[PDB]
Parts: sequence; structure tokens; C-alpha cells
Amino acid sequence: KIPGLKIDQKIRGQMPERGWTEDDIKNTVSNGATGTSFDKRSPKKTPPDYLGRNDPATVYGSPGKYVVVNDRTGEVTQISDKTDPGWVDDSRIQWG
Repeated sequence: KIPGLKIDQKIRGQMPERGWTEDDIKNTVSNGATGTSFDKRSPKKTPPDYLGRNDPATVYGSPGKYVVVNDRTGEVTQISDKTDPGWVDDSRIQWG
């Protein structure tokens, strides 16, 4: 899933604000799947098609410091804000 990873413009801009470099994302994914989830992103947040998502997803990392990846598209659904100690994991995440 590493070569297929897709980071859109939205995620790209959040990376520095949330403490993630592209290498960080890849290294975290390389540590193996740690949970599952669902990518239910709304249209506005699914470029370049903007049609929304409805797919099972895989979670890498740990609570507060994770990366969610859409199983069908390979897209990075979300990266948690590692600079926020009060970060609440997305409701769809199911830790293993």
C-alpha cells in the first residue's frame, strides 16, 4: 500500500500543521496495520472528483498519532493532529 498512497492537496496542506512529513506518513504505514475504519468523507473533501467516499479503510499508527487509508483508492483519508494532545480519534476507527 505504500506505492499506492495518494495524498491530496487538502492533506498536503495539513501535514506541517499536524506534524506529519511525507516520510513520517510512510514510516507509520510501514509499521503495519493497527486497526480498521471507514472512509465516509463528504464531497467537498474528496478531490479531484469531489463525489464523496464510502469505503472500508485501514488504520496505521496509534490513538492521536495515526494515518487512515482508503482500501479501494489508496488515498490518505486522514492524518491526526499530533500537535494536539486533546485529539479525539475519528468515530469510525476500530483499534485492533
